[PDB]
Amino acid sequence: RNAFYRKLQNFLYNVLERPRGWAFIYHAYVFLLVFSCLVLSVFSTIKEYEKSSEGALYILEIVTIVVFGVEYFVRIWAAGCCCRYRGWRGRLKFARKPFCVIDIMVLIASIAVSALRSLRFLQILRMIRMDRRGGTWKLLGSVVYAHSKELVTAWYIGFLCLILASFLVYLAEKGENDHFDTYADALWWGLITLTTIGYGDKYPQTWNGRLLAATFTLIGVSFFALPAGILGSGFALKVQEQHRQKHFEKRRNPAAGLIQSAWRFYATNVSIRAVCVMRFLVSKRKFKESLRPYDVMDVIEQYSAGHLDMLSRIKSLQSRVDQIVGR
Amino acid sequence: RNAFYRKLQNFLYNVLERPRGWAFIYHAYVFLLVFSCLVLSVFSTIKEYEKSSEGALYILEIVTIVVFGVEYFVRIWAAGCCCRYRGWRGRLKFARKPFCVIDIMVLIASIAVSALRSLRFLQILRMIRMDRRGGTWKLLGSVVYAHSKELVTAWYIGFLCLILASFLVYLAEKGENDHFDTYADALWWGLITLTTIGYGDKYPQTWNGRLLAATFTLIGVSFFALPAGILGSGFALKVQEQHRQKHFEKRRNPAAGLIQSAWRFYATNVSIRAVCVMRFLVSKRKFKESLRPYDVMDVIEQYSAGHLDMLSRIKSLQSRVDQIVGR
Amino acid sequence: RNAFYRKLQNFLYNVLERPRGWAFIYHAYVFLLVFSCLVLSVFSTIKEYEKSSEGALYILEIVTIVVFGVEYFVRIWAAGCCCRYRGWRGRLKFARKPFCVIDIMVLIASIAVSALRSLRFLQILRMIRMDRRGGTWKLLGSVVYAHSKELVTAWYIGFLCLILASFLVYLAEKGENDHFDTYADALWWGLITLTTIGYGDKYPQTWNGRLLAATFTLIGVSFFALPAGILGSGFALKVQEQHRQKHFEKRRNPAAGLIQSAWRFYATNVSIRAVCVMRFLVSKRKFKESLRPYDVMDVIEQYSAGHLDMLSRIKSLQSRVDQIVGR
Amino acid sequence: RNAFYRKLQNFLYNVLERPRGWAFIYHAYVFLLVFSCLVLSVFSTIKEYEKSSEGALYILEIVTIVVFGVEYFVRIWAAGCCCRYRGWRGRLKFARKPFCVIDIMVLIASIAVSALRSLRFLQILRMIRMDRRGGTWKLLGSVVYAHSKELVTAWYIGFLCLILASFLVYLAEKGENDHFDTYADALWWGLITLTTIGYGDKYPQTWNGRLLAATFTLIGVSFFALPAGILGSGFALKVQEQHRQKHFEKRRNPAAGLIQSAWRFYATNVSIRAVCVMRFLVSKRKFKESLRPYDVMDVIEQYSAGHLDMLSRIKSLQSRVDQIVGR
Amino acid sequence: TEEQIAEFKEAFSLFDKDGDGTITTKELGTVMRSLGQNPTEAELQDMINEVDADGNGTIDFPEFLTMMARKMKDTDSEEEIREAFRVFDKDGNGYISAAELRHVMTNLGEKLTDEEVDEMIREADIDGDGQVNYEEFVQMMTA
Amino acid sequence: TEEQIAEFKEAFSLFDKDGDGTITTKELGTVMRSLGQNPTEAELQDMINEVDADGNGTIDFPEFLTMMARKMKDTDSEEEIREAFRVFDKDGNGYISAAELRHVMTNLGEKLTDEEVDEMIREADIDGDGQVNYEEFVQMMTA
Amino acid sequence: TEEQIAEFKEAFSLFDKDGDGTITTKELGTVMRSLGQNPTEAELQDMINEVDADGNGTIDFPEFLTMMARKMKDTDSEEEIREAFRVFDKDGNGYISAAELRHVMTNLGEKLTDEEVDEMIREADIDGDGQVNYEEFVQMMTA
Amino acid sequence: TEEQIAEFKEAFSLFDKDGDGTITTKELGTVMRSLGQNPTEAELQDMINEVDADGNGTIDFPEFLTMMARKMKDTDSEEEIREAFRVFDKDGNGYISAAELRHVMTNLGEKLTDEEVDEMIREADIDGDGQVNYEEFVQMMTA
Ligand SMILES: Nc1cc2c3c(cccc3c1NC(=O)c1ccc(F)cc1)CC2
Ligand SMILES: Nc1cc2c3c(cccc3c1NC(=O)c1ccc(F)cc1)CC2
Ligand SMILES: Nc1cc2c3c(cccc3c1NC(=O)c1ccc(F)cc1)CC2
Ligand SMILES: Nc1cc2c3c(cccc3c1NC(=O)c1ccc(F)cc1)CC2
Repeated sequence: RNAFYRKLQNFLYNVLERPRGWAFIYHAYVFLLVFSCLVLSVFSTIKEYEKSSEGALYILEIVTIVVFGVEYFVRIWAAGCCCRYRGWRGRLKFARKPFCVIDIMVLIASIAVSALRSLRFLQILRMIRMDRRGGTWKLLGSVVYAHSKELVTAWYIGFLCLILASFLVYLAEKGENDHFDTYADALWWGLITLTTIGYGDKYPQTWNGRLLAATFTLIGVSFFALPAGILGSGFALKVQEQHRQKHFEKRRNPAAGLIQSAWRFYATNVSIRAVCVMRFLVSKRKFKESLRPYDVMDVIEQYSAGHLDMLSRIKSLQSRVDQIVGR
Repeated sequence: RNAFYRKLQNFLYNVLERPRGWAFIYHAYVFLLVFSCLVLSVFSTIKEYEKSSEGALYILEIVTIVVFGVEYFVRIWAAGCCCRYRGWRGRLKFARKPFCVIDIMVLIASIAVSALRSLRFLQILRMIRMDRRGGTWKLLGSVVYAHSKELVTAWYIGFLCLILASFLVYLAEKGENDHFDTYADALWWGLITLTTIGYGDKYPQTWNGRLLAATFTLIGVSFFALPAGILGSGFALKVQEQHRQKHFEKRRNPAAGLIQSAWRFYATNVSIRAVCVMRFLVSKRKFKESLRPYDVMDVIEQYSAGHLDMLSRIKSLQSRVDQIVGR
Repeated sequence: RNAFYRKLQNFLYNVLERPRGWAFIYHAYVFLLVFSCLVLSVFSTIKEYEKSSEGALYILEIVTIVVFGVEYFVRIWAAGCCCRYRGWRGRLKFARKPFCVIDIMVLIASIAVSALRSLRFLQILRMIRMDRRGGTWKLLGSVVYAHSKELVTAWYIGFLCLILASFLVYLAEKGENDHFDTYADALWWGLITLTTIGYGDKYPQTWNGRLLAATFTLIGVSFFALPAGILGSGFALKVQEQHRQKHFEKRRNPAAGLIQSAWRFYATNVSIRAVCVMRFLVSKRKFKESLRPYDVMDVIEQYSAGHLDMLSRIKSLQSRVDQIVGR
Repeated sequence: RNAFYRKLQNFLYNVLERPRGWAFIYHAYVFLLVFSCLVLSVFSTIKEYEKSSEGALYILEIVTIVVFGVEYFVRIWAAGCCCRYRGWRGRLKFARKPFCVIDIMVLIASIAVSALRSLRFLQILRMIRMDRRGGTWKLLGSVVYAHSKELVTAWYIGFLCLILASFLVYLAEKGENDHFDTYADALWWGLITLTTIGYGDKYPQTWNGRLLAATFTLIGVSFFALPAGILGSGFALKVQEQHRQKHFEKRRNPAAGLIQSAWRFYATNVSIRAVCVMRFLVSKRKFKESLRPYDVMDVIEQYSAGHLDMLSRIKSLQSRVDQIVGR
Repeated sequence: TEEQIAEFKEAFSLFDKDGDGTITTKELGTVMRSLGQNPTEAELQDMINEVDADGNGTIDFPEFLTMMARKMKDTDSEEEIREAFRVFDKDGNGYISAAELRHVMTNLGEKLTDEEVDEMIREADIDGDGQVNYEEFVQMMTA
Repeated sequence: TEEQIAEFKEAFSLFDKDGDGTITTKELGTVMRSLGQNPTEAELQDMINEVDADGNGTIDFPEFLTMMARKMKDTDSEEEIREAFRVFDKDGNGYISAAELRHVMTNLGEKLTDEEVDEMIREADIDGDGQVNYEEFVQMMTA
Repeated sequence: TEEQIAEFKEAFSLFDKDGDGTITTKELGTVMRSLGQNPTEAELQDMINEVDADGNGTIDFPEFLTMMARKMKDTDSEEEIREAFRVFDKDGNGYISAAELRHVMTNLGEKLTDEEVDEMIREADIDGDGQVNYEEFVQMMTA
Repeated sequence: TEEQIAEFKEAFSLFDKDGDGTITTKELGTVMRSLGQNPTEAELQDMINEVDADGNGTIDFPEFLTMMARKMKDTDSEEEIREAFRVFDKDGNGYISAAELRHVMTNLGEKLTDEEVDEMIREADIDGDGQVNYEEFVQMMTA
């Protein structure tokens, strides 16, 4: 029953590795399971709830270790679906994946288990391992890079405003207020107020201080809130762009051309061969040039191609009418 | 006077059920009326204002019950406009609607009236019933789903930043600060500061704590503010899209084709019948394919159709000029 | 020198009334002048700075009254530029403008001057009068109306979250925390925390309270921040739309047609008259149909017109080639 | 080896002046270096850490002065690449640049070094000099100017809401609350609450105060958060526009025409000359009209040109078919 | 049944002029022209894709027979026509006047002769109120 | 009046060549060509929709008479022409020079002969200041 | 080698009809037509830019020889074809059926005769599982 | 001067074939065709708007004389050509090689004969470094 064996291996690889549908339910389940361990550890930190929290946490962590071990074994087994990871050589190369070795370290350390500090560190490490593909980090980095200049503008001007406001309020409040006795305390106040956190541990009391704080909050608060707004709008616009580009989806014909071209090139193994290789180059360029823009540039280019085509047809018709005139 | 009876029934159904214009005035009136009951209950909770608040609340709640009863009865009566709910059978099926039964439960419990806790719970339940169509929930869910990946990125990285910053500040302030005596207190501080709530009950005091808090606020505050910005931009972009799509509105001809096709299909009750059913299929596909994109994809498709059609015409003219050449 | 008189009257009307360039400098000057009076009044409220603040405020307010009087007189005089306001009748009708009578009331009350309370009220009234055109209110109302459904969704769900979180935390903290002794105090805490104001006067202390506060802040804070983000994105998108629409500016030819049509209609004062009036109707419809869309709908309509026209030309060429075939 | 000399001079000018790639690494290095001096100064302000902070800061500042001096000298030397700054005259004119003279003042004052106050002022001055091109300020000013009307609407209405809410809460809390004893204190509270800073030093306590504070926070918080959202969305939209416009890049042919036109004009030194100068004018107009729109206006104009062209061709074909009819 | 199979085979033979049990676009177009209607390339390809469940561009006899086997109720178009008429239900009350119905049927979408609309009103004016219902209409259509 | 009704009927008869009291697009186009101007399909359909208050594409005599009955003031176009001129009031002061007025009237929108603009200035140069007003202008035309 | 150089020169001479060691677009088009294929202006210019590393629009013999010198592995197209087939790997499991493979080969992009696809399956059905792999496929292709 | 005025009048007479002191689009096009170049409607109208400071579409002799009076420096095009060449200054260093300069001049924008580029390099290769500067270039042209 090797057919059903392979089918099940494929299904398990689909679930454990990139899921699309209700395998997200399993992934969220294992998440919630580790998150529950984290929360129970947090409660175990408290002395009053130490006993019950520890009692539940022992079993919850043992279940976590069992599930992580079984999942890791099933993952390494189901990696066989991809031909890259076949046999012992291929599967060991699969274990070379950074997240696989990280997961192995997780299991080893957990079975081995500053004990509480180490437990907290390893909980954080499990959580970061949760991603396992880098999608979130890649997306965030992409959007940040896209808006690098605006983010840097916000950072620079907001930092300047923070420094200036903190120094001015320090000058106005150095003596009359216990809070701003050193420039560092004034900087702490400025950072905590421009972020709108406002702990209230420090705040100006002299009229100079309150006036300057008002006129500099009315600037710094907006500057510190900017990056969040910039990134949010960038994310929303990117979502809209992905939604639009999902429609036209013009990656098909270039791919067919490229694959048929490679097949012919292998079949080609002097002028006919020159034509074969040149058309293979043409197919490759079509593939990449379809890959590159993937946006309204294609639409504008299609408009231009249609326009020039119709002008050429116009010239042909003019030539025909002229020839009829001559005839 | 059954004609005026039906006209008034239709008007009342339009008002009570989906309104468009100044029936929103009545809906806002009944809202304000229940909201006033809620506020008066809140004031009744206070001992000092217990007497006057209770005195007003008795009459306000009795008026609420009267208006809700009359509105429910008028709604069940006016549901007759829709043929689906006709006669006792149809109107009883209408009462099967979840919000109708919820409203009945509201009336029964109110007339029946942990008394204060129950009153608060039922006020909340009335408020949730206020929607009665799920429009707000559906819209919010749609926009959240559209940006699911970005929201998950923000959630994941912001949660990681919260955990890391809380642990680092706890380490830096475990002994020297009374606030961070347990990891749970440090996590409370981290959550309250990254949200920019900043109660001020906890805040770092050691230089390690303040430094780490600064460098991790300058990240966590933006991450926690992101989801709001992402959703706001998504909502605004969706509004702009609805405004644009409101113009072209190309659902007319496909619908006319579909209804005429169904009429013919009924009239059709061998090759003529095959043509009739096949063209009915054509009409159905036209209807759905008009339904699906409802966006700029329609414009691009129209561009493609125009381009290919004009190219075909060009070929026709080329053939004609060639034939003239031959002649 | 009536020509220079009229030229100067026009220039002053342009400055005082709708300005475009460096008349904004004068408007900002008079603003700053009234704002300085407001700030000096604020300082006069303080006992310690009462003397100096009052001393400066006397002269600053007298200067304010002088400038407001001269500006009002110059405005009523320069309203003569518009032929609507000519002679005593026209200028009196101009004085009928709500902001003109508001300015008259301001001047009368100021010369007449709960004295401090009245002064504060009149300062607020001057500030609101500052607009004098309703532009800010109209713009804000327009953008709010555009996103009415999204704003209502945010309001509704955020209010529900506030009520639910406040009640749950009240239940969890009714006894163990001095802050939440009445439901009203819990609601105050919920409103102050979900807005991210976080006064810190109230905050949960029991583990139930802190847990529920965390899970409900992670929702309410975003919901309360939504409206700001929605409106900000709406404003930015509207700005982008205005920038785009500023280019094509297709209001010229319809207006020329309409004015020439009205001139002809006056000149027309039976079949010729029928054509004249009917073409006047055509011109009016062209004017309005140019007014209405003012967006990409025009562009799509132009595309459609070009398409259908070229298809008609194609039909003409097909007919010609067919006739040649016959010949 | 003047060739390698010039090559190295060009590379150094590229690095020090406008960089594109990994020269940003050097710029970030010198930034971090000055930022470290700032932080060490902040720590030197504290008495407890005065000794170690001063000890490190001496050497760090000396290194800063050395690096700034060498960088300034290398910059003045490498400015020779641009022909504008050649020889002593050109390089001295280069030193006329505002940032070059600012940098010279920086070195002079540092070597010369209210000593601590002067040091803080000069640290701020170095930081502002960091930009050296005004890019951040220009970008921020551009985006603010684009949304000037929306920002002014937010400012105006939010300021009115602040004034009104502060006065109302002052009235409601003048006697019963120690915080609001003067209108200035109430205004301080209003500014600190509508910004969502919420120090908690002042907050309403009477039921009037809490009610009014609730209903006015639910407005002022959004108004004060608006400008951040507006600017963030503006920045994101501008980024999207730059990304789109980066594609077509149509500035090539107009520039080629303009330069060839100028060459011909110089060569031209009567009807032939008239043609030369008129075509030079044509080239100049093409260049500028290409510079101006740089947006979708180009696409719409191209559509219009293609349309009118094809209609003219249609007329030509109609004339030809008519002539054939006659023949 | 046997008569249905024989008549379907005769209709197919009139359709697939090639005689190889494969109705192509050209033969469908020719039979359509014989019937009078003029099908375009888009119409023909949409038609074939609608009937072609294999993807070869031609239909075999069992495919045609099974597509014909679908009845009014088996089509499950009740919801589709319901929403379509709702789109045509301008007021949304659940009814539409005779004049508006005639206008939309004759002059929008596919133009169709007045005899067909007269027949539809004849077989649909159960109550003859002018504002004739469409919900029970489509219910009896599917039945 | 009776004379107005008779002249309107004569004009309609010259319009509706069919003689069935239904002015169609073709007859309107032919009469317009006889008048000299060339109306396009878009112009013809916009016109017919402007006059056709029923939707059948043809106009009966009472409809033509009632649309003709509208006077200058009854049209309530004062606001429309006022705002149009404001659009043409470049400065916005309430006046426009003779040269700019002539240019905009002759060379923008619909091209019209110089005699018409000469007549308009003759009947409108109440003050003859060059920068002739348009507000009182439109008031007097509407009256 | 010497034989390779001579055969390349003969092919070029058949290409550059001008005989000046500069293959132009017109000569490429003529030889393409002789071969049967019809190259368009876009195809011709894309090809010339692909081969023209100088920018003069014509190719000299050493350029032709050096572009021909590239082998299957030297092209470094393994990644390109890998991702292309992945795009054609609908499921993403790493395999594709014979029917879908033939459909994409002969009915999408550039239509290719059935003989070529038959030959590819003949030389590629190492296991003959229908769901034939493409990774080892392309590995052997590049080798 | 007097000779300049007379020669300008002769050139205008060759331009305005009408003889009424009003150079129209048709006459400009005819003289352009005589010169060899073919001006399009867009080019003709752009030119006329460039010269027509009144807006009547035709130019009188004083207008032609005053536009011709402009010299190289009076044009104030130094900044325009400076920025244009900067656009053509790919590296931005302030210099451009001879090969790239020739390519951009001959093959982009307006195609111009090789004699003109040879003459420009002859009159511009002050240093003959290949990477010839453009700043002093434009300074010397403007002078
Ligand atoms: N919000 C915000 C404000 C300011 C910052 C300053 C310096 C550095 C970072 C930030 C800073 N942090 C981000 O913008 C951010 C967001 C998301 C992310 F992933 C990384 C950084 C001065 C003012
Ligand atoms: N804002 C915000 C930040 C963070 C969150 C984290 C985990 C879960 C939710 C949120 C979280 N909540 C929403 O984003 C949200 C908004 C609207 C809505 F309807 C539901 C959830 C970590 C950081
Ligand atoms: N922000 C914000 C949140 C919430 C609100 C709720 C009820 C009413 C208003 C708001 C409310 N206020 C606005 O959205 C707003 C903004 C601008 C403006 F002009 C008017 C209202 C529940 C949660
Ligand atoms: N946020 C914010 C709110 C309010 C303001 C008021 C008056 C003046 C400025 C602001 C004000 N400041 C900015 O909007 C801003 C942002 C960025 C920048 F560069 C300059 C100003 C009333 C309410």
